[PDB]
Amino acid sequence: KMQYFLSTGNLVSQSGLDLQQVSGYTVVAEKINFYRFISHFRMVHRGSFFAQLKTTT
Amino acid sequence: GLLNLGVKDIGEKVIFDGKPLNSNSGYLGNKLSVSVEQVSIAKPMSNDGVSS
Amino acid sequence: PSKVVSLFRVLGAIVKGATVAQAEAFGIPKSTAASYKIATMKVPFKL
Amino acid sequence: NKMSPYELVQHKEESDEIGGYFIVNGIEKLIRMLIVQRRNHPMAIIRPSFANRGASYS
DNA sequence: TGTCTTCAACTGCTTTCGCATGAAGTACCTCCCAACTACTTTTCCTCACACTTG
DNA sequence: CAAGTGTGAGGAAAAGTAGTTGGGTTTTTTTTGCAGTTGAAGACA
RNA sequence: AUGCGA
Repeated sequence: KMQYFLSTGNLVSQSGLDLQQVSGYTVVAEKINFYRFISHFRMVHRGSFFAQLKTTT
Repeated sequence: GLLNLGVKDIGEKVIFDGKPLNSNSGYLGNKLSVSVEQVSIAKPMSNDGVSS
Repeated sequence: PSKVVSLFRVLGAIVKGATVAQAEAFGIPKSTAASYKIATMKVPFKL
Repeated sequence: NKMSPYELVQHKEESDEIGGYFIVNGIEKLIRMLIVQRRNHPMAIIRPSFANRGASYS
Protein backbone atom coordinates (compact mmCIF):
# COMPACT_ATOMS: atom_id res chain seq x y z
CA LYS A 1 0.00 0.00 0.00
CA MET A 2 2.85 2.40 0.70
CA GLN A 3 4.42 1.49 -2.59
CA TYR A 4 1.14 2.34 -4.32
CA PHE A 5 0.53 5.60 -2.46
CA LEU A 6 4.17 6.43 -2.95
CA SER A 7 3.84 5.53 -6.64
CA THR A 8 0.90 7.84 -7.25
CA GLY A 9 1.07 10.26 -4.36
CA ASN A 10 -2.62 9.97 -3.67
CA LEU A 11 -2.45 9.70 0.08
CA VAL A 12 -6.01 9.16 1.32
CA SER A 13 -7.20 8.20 4.77
CA GLN A 14 -10.24 8.32 7.02
CA SER A 15 -8.86 11.40 8.80
CA GLY A 16 -7.40 13.06 5.69
CA LEU A 17 -4.18 13.75 7.63
CA ASP A 18 -5.53 17.29 8.00
CA LEU A 19 -4.21 18.08 4.52
CA GLN A 20 -5.91 20.02 1.76
CA GLN A 21 -5.11 17.70 -1.15
CA VAL A 22 -4.83 14.07 -2.13
CA SER A 23 -2.30 14.38 -4.94
CA GLY A 24 0.96 16.01 -5.86
CA TYR A 25 2.84 14.81 -2.79
CA THR A 26 5.35 12.81 -4.86
CA VAL A 27 7.84 13.86 -7.52
CA VAL A 28 10.18 12.07 -9.91
CA ALA A 29 13.80 12.67 -8.91
CA GLU A 30 14.31 13.51 -12.60
CA LYS A 31 18.11 13.25 -12.72
CA ILE A 32 18.35 14.95 -16.14
CA ASN A 33 20.89 17.28 -14.56
CA PHE A 34 22.78 17.07 -11.31
CA TYR A 35 21.72 20.68 -10.80
CA ARG A 36 18.14 19.48 -11.08
CA PHE A 37 18.71 16.64 -8.67
CA ILE A 38 20.02 18.89 -5.96
CA SER A 39 17.41 21.46 -6.83
CA HIS A 40 14.70 18.94 -6.11
CA PHE A 41 15.70 18.56 -2.49
CA ARG A 42 15.65 22.27 -1.67
CA MET A 43 12.35 22.91 -3.43
CA VAL A 44 9.32 23.35 -1.22
CA HIS A 45 5.73 23.86 -2.34
CA ARG A 46 2.95 26.04 -0.93
CA GLY A 47 0.64 23.19 -2.02
CA SER A 48 -1.66 22.38 -4.91
CA PHE A 49 -4.70 23.98 -3.34
CA PHE A 50 -3.10 27.39 -3.29
CA ALA A 51 -1.97 26.72 -6.83
CA GLN A 52 -5.68 26.58 -7.53
CA LEU A 53 -6.22 30.09 -6.13
CA LYS A 54 -6.77 32.93 -8.58
CA THR A 55 -5.00 35.63 -6.49
CA THR A 56 -1.33 36.46 -6.13
CA THR A 57 -0.88 37.63 -2.54
CA GLY B 1 11.43 7.08 16.90
CA LEU B 2 8.27 8.90 15.95
CA LEU B 3 6.56 5.81 14.58
CA ASN B 4 6.59 3.98 17.89
CA LEU B 5 4.87 6.95 19.45
CA GLY B 6 2.34 6.86 16.65
CA VAL B 7 1.44 3.28 17.34
CA LYS B 8 1.35 4.17 21.00
CA ASP B 9 -1.22 6.78 20.01
CA ILE B 10 -3.47 4.49 17.99
CA GLY B 11 -4.31 2.69 21.20
CA GLU B 12 -6.72 -0.22 20.98
CA LYS B 13 -9.48 -1.61 18.80
CA VAL B 14 -11.82 -3.78 20.83
CA ILE B 15 -14.42 -6.26 19.60
CA PHE B 16 -16.85 -8.36 21.59
CA ASP B 17 -18.32 -11.67 20.55
CA GLY B 18 -21.44 -10.10 22.08
CA LYS B 19 -19.53 -12.61 24.12
CA PRO B 20 -22.59 -14.63 25.09
CA LEU B 21 -22.49 -16.45 28.38
CA ASN B 22 -26.11 -17.17 29.38
CA SER B 23 -24.96 -8.08 34.19
CA ASN B 24 -23.77 -10.59 31.63
CA SER B 25 -26.79 -9.49 29.59
CA GLY B 26 -26.52 -5.73 30.11
CA TYR B 27 -22.84 -5.60 30.98
CA LEU B 28 -22.04 -8.80 28.99
CA GLY B 29 -18.28 -9.23 28.73
CA ASN B 30 -15.32 -11.10 27.22
CA LYS B 31 -13.15 -8.18 26.09
CA LEU B 32 -10.66 -8.41 23.24
CA SER B 33 -8.07 -5.63 23.17
CA VAL B 34 -6.04 -5.55 19.97
CA SER B 35 -3.12 -3.14 19.66
CA VAL B 36 0.45 -2.84 18.39
CA GLU B 37 3.26 -2.46 20.94
CA GLN B 38 6.40 -2.24 18.80
CA VAL B 39 7.00 -1.61 15.12
CA SER B 40 10.31 -2.71 13.64
CA ILE B 41 11.63 -2.14 10.13
CA ALA B 42 14.45 -4.19 8.65
CA LYS B 43 16.97 -3.32 5.97
CA PRO B 44 16.33 -4.69 2.48
CA MET B 45 17.10 -8.40 2.20
CA SER B 46 16.49 -11.00 -0.47
CA ASN B 47 16.42 -14.72 0.13
CA ASP B 48 16.12 -17.01 -2.89
CA GLY B 49 13.25 -19.39 -3.54
CA VAL B 50 11.12 -19.32 -0.38
CA SER B 51 12.54 -19.62 3.15
CA SER B 52 15.58 -21.35 4.67
CA PRO C 1 -3.89 -23.34 -22.57
CA SER C 2 -6.55 -20.83 -21.55
CA LYS C 3 -8.28 -21.49 -24.85
CA VAL C 4 -8.17 -25.26 -24.41
CA VAL C 5 -9.39 -24.99 -20.81
CA SER C 6 -12.19 -22.59 -21.75
CA LEU C 7 -13.29 -24.72 -24.71
CA PHE C 8 -13.34 -27.89 -22.62
CA ARG C 9 -15.41 -26.10 -20.00
CA VAL C 10 -17.85 -24.99 -22.69
CA LEU C 11 -18.41 -28.65 -23.45
CA GLY C 12 -19.03 -29.11 -19.72
CA ALA C 13 -16.18 -31.47 -18.97
CA ILE C 14 -14.54 -31.48 -15.55
CA VAL C 15 -10.84 -30.71 -15.88
CA LYS C 16 -8.57 -31.25 -12.90
CA GLY C 17 -5.53 -33.14 -11.72
CA ALA C 18 -5.35 -36.83 -12.53
CA THR C 19 -6.65 -39.46 -10.13
CA VAL C 20 -4.47 -42.38 -9.05
CA ALA C 21 -6.23 -44.54 -11.63
CA GLN C 22 -5.86 -41.89 -14.34
CA ALA C 23 -2.17 -41.32 -13.60
CA GLU C 24 -1.55 -45.07 -13.63
CA ALA C 25 -3.44 -45.60 -16.90
CA PHE C 26 -1.76 -42.69 -18.66
CA GLY C 27 1.64 -43.45 -17.17
CA ILE C 28 2.36 -40.10 -15.57
CA PRO C 29 4.13 -39.51 -12.23
CA LYS C 30 1.61 -39.38 -9.39
CA SER C 31 3.35 -36.21 -8.22
CA THR C 32 2.46 -34.58 -11.54
CA ALA C 33 -1.15 -35.82 -11.33
CA ALA C 34 -2.39 -32.55 -9.81
CA SER C 35 -0.68 -30.74 -12.68
CA TYR C 36 -2.01 -33.30 -15.17
CA LYS C 37 -5.36 -31.89 -16.27
CA ILE C 38 -8.08 -34.33 -17.37
CA ALA C 39 -11.45 -33.54 -18.96
CA THR C 40 -14.34 -35.86 -18.02
CA MET C 41 -18.10 -36.02 -18.47
CA LYS C 42 -20.66 -37.51 -16.09
CA VAL C 43 -24.32 -38.54 -15.83
CA PRO C 44 -25.98 -35.45 -14.29
CA PHE C 45 -25.62 -33.02 -17.19
CA LYS C 46 -23.95 -29.64 -16.70
CA LEU C 47 -25.89 -26.54 -15.73
CA ASN D 1 23.89 5.05 5.27
CA LYS D 2 27.42 4.61 6.57
CA MET D 3 29.44 3.71 3.50
CA SER D 4 32.51 5.77 2.77
CA PRO D 5 32.92 6.96 -0.83
CA TYR D 6 35.40 4.14 -1.40
CA GLU D 7 32.94 1.42 -0.46
CA LEU D 8 30.17 3.36 -2.14
CA VAL D 9 32.09 3.18 -5.40
CA GLN D 10 32.68 -0.47 -4.62
CA HIS D 11 28.89 -0.75 -4.76
CA LYS D 12 28.62 0.90 -8.19
CA GLU D 13 27.27 4.21 -6.92
CA GLU D 14 27.93 7.89 -7.48
CA SER D 15 30.87 8.45 -5.13
CA ASP D 16 28.95 11.28 -3.50
CA GLU D 17 25.35 10.06 -3.68
CA ILE D 18 23.32 12.13 -1.29
CA GLY D 19 20.30 9.86 -1.39
CA GLY D 20 17.19 10.86 0.49
CA TYR D 21 14.90 9.65 -2.28
CA PHE D 22 12.96 6.45 -2.91
CA ILE D 23 13.25 3.80 -5.60
CA VAL D 24 9.66 2.83 -6.41
CA ASN D 25 9.31 0.42 -9.29
CA GLY D 26 12.76 1.55 -10.25
CA ILE D 27 11.61 5.12 -10.74
CA GLU D 28 13.27 7.60 -8.42
CA LYS D 29 10.68 9.57 -6.47
CA LEU D 30 11.05 11.95 -3.55
CA ILE D 31 8.35 13.30 -1.27
CA ARG D 32 8.00 17.05 -1.80
CA MET D 33 8.36 19.11 1.36
CA LEU D 34 5.31 21.20 2.17
CA ILE D 35 4.72 24.50 3.89
CA VAL D 36 2.10 24.16 6.63
CA GLN D 37 0.92 26.38 9.46
CA ARG D 38 3.42 26.71 12.29
CA ARG D 39 2.24 24.18 14.86
CA ASN D 40 0.83 24.78 18.32
CA HIS D 41 0.55 28.48 18.09
CA PRO D 42 -2.66 30.43 17.66
CA MET D 43 -2.76 32.41 14.45
CA ALA D 44 -5.34 35.20 14.39
CA ILE D 45 -7.14 35.11 11.06
CA ILE D 46 -10.04 36.94 9.46
CA ARG D 47 -11.68 34.68 6.92
CA PRO D 48 -14.96 34.97 5.02
CA SER D 49 -15.30 31.23 5.45
CA PHE D 50 -15.98 32.05 9.05
CA ALA D 51 -19.04 33.90 7.86
CA ASN D 52 -19.60 31.07 5.42
CA ARG D 53 -20.55 28.97 8.43
CA GLY D 54 -23.91 30.72 8.72
CA ALA D 55 -25.79 33.58 10.27
CA SER D 56 -24.28 35.41 13.25
CA TYR D 57 -20.77 34.33 12.28
CA SER D 58 -18.07 36.92 12.19
C1' DT E 1 -57.82 38.11 -2.42
C1' DG E 2 -53.96 40.05 -4.90
C1' DT E 3 -49.13 42.11 -5.52
C1' DC E 4 -44.43 43.26 -4.06
C1' DT E 5 -39.82 42.82 -1.70
C1' DT E 6 -35.68 40.40 0.30
C1' DC E 7 -32.33 36.33 0.93
C1' DA E 8 -30.15 32.28 0.34
C1' DA E 9 -29.30 27.86 -2.24
C1' DC E 10 -27.85 26.27 -6.64
C1' DT E 11 -25.66 26.73 -11.68
C1' DG E 12 -21.93 27.65 -14.37
C1' DC E 13 -17.18 29.57 -15.44
C1' DT E 14 -12.12 31.83 -15.66
C1' DT E 15 -5.64 30.30 -21.74
C1' DT E 16 -3.70 27.72 -25.70
C1' DC E 17 -0.89 23.94 -27.24
C1' DG E 18 2.24 20.29 -27.20
C1' DC E 19 5.20 16.60 -24.56
C1' DA E 20 4.86 13.45 -20.97
C1' DT E 21 3.23 9.19 -19.03
C1' DG E 22 1.14 6.23 -17.78
C1' DA E 23 -0.76 4.42 -13.60
C1' DA E 24 -4.86 2.19 -11.26
C1' DG E 25 -9.73 0.19 -8.45
C1' DT E 26 -9.30 -5.95 -5.05
C1' DA E 27 -11.58 -9.30 -1.43
C1' DC E 28 -12.34 -14.39 -0.41
C1' DC E 29 -10.51 -17.87 -1.61
C1' DT E 30 -7.69 -20.62 -3.93
C1' DC E 31 -4.92 -24.30 -6.28
C1' DC E 32 -0.68 -24.33 -7.61
C1' DC E 33 3.65 -24.10 -6.45
C1' DA E 34 7.97 -24.76 -4.01
C1' DA E 35 9.77 -27.51 0.08
C1' DC E 36 11.85 -30.85 3.89
C1' DT E 37 11.79 -34.93 5.58
C1' DA E 38 10.28 -39.16 6.03
C1' DC E 39 8.47 -43.13 4.16
C1' DT E 40 7.65 -46.31 0.60
C1' DT E 41 8.76 -48.82 -4.02
C1' DT E 42 10.97 -52.54 -7.71
C1' DT E 43 14.24 -55.54 -8.78
C1' DC E 44 17.53 -58.10 -7.35
C1' DC E 45 20.52 -60.89 -4.36
C1' DT E 46 22.00 -64.53 -1.11
C1' DC E 47 21.68 -67.86 2.34
C1' DA E 48 18.82 -71.36 5.58
C1' DC E 49 16.55 -75.81 8.06
C1' DA E 50 15.70 -80.52 7.98
C1' DC E 51 16.07 -85.30 7.14
C1' DT E 52 18.67 -89.28 7.03
C1' DT E 53 23.34 -92.23 7.80
C1' DG E 54 26.00 -95.35 10.53
C1' DC F 1 30.10 -89.13 14.18
C1' DA F 2 28.83 -87.89 9.60
C1' DA F 3 27.25 -86.38 4.39
C1' DG F 4 23.64 -85.25 1.55
C1' DT F 5 18.05 -82.92 -0.65
C1' DG F 6 14.43 -79.72 0.00
C1' DT F 7 13.79 -75.01 0.54
C1' DG F 8 11.94 -68.41 2.41
C1' DA F 9 13.45 -64.72 3.80
C1' DG F 10 16.42 -60.97 4.79
C1' DG F 11 18.38 -57.46 2.81
C1' DA F 12 19.80 -53.29 -0.27
C1' DA F 13 18.82 -48.59 -2.81
C1' DA F 14 17.37 -44.64 -5.90
C1' DA F 15 13.89 -42.58 -6.85
C1' DG F 16 9.51 -41.79 -5.99
C1' DT F 17 5.92 -40.71 -3.04
C1' DA F 18 3.97 -39.48 1.33
C1' DG F 19 2.72 -35.77 4.75
C1' DT F 20 2.75 -31.03 6.30
C1' DT F 21 3.35 -26.40 5.16
C1' DG F 22 3.79 -22.42 3.29
C1' DG F 23 3.40 -19.12 -0.18
C1' DG F 24 0.67 -16.84 -3.79
C1' DT F 25 -1.12 -13.71 -7.01
C1' DT F 26 -4.61 -15.01 -9.79
C1' DT F 27 -8.72 -15.08 -9.77
C1' DT F 28 -14.00 -13.03 -10.04
C1' DT F 29 -17.07 -14.34 -8.31
C1' DT F 30 -10.31 22.18 3.68
C1' DT F 31 -14.25 28.80 0.15
C1' DT F 32 -11.27 30.09 -2.47
C1' DG F 33 -14.92 34.23 -7.55
C1' DC F 34 -18.00 34.82 -10.33
C1' DA F 35 -23.27 36.38 -11.90
C1' DG F 36 -27.10 34.68 -12.14
C1' DT F 37 -31.19 32.16 -10.90
C1' DT F 38 -35.24 29.81 -7.98
C1' DG F 39 -37.49 29.50 -4.11
C1' DA F 40 -38.22 31.52 -0.06
C1' DA F 41 -40.74 35.04 4.11
C1' DG F 42 -42.75 38.82 4.79
C1' DA F 43 -45.42 42.70 3.76
C1' DC F 44 -49.17 44.98 1.45
C1' DA F 45 -54.42 46.50 -0.76
C1' A G 1 -3.45 15.98 -13.78
C1' U G 2 2.82 16.57 -11.99
C1' G G 3 6.10 19.24 -14.29
C1' C G 4 7.58 22.05 -18.22
C1' G G 5 9.04 25.07 -23.40
C1' A G 6 6.98 29.90 -25.24
